[PDB]
Amino acid sequence: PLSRGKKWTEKLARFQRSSAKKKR
Repeated sequence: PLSRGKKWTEKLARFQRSSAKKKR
């Protein structure tokens, strides 16, 4: 589950946007 450190995803949840909203 969090053996990944998704707390980081928070940053991508904010930066991954680059592709997170490929059709926004």
